[PDB]
Amino acid sequence: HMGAPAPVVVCYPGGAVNERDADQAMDAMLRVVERVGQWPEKSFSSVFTAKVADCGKLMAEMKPAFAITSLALYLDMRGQYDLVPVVQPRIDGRTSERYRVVAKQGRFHDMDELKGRTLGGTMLDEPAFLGKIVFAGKYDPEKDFALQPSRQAIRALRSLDKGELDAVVLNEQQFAGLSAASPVETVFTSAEIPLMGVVANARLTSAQERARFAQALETLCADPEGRKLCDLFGIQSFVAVDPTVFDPMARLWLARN
Ligand SMILES: [Cl-]
Repeated sequence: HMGAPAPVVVCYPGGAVNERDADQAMDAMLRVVERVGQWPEKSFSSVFTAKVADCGKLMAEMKPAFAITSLALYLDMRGQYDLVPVVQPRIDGRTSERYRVVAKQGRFHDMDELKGRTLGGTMLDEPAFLGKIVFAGKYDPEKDFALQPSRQAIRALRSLDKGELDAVVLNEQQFAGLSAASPVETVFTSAEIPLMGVVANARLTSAQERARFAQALETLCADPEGRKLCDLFGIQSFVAVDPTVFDPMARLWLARN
């Protein structure tokens, strides 16, 4: 890098935070990581994309030591870039989340009854996570359902209310915001799915370098500036982890019908 900041690739799948404020927040996060980890300022810089399709190019080009990706991107790229976890976020005491399929009250009693019906949600653009992980490989979403992707869970839930959609797959945060019309009910709750945090290329980092970054993130949410960043994303803390935390997901990821 010859004195330039080292790149940290951030593949932001999307979320409650708009792209521009999420990108700014990554820069702010790195400034806190540097302070709490006692790096000189501008040791790192964020290379940000909200496009899943560009994540791979950014990884190959920037050759980053550290990155932030979705679980699906990690599982797909882990072998090529010898990726290992650095930290997971803890949210509401848990390092995992559950997805809920909701539908108008009384219409459907199980997912099998939604076969051939139309599904909405914000995580439908990349349906291998929906099929292999959320549904534990019991359904092939593109074959068994009509996936109507949405960019905002509000849009999907409006369509459900109208009757333009039969059910909506919701994250924890989206399921919490439901209250804020037609009666609805949860038709399906996923198993616990681990949360992604930061990862590292183990061919480009030492174990001790990963540990320093991890420890910095473990203390980030206590910092005056870091606290506001963890609030923005609803994060309780970050926790350092070994690779086995995602081994159960790797088993689901390999399964095919
Ligand atoms: Cl996920």
